Amino acid sequence: MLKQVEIFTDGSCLGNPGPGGYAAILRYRGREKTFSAGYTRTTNNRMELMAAIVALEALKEPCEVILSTDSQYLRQGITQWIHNWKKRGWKTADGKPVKNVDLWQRLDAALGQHQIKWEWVKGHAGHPENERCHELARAAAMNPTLEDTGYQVEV
Repeated sequence: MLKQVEIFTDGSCLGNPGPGGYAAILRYRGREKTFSAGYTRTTNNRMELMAAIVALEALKEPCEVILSTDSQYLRQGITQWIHNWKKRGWKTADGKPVKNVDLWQRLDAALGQHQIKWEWVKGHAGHPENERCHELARAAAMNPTLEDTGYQVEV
């Protein structure tokens, strides 16, 4: 087996908000798990978070992970914001809860155990697994079955 855990993720959503979906591929314990699900009313940004959350939550002990995705919102948060958000108690500078706090906190909890190497691939230069996630997420968006309970509307 692979000696690092590999995760690939994608989120898709045409509307803002609209029907959306996520997909993730996880190589863990010598197996390849694939997760995908669609939501009636959500955003692309929230689907990018969900995909990473669901894959990372499947890990049951601390792991060494390489997570690969073209997800720009996820990338922006991890590389530019999450440190500062935690410092500020998950508030904006104007004292309100940060946008998508529900999912950022859930993701933060899911990342806590793991040593993650992030691979920020470009949308047109993904690996086959990135392409597969994208196709899965788009199909999930076209067939939504779940409610994005935590979505709220400002923009």
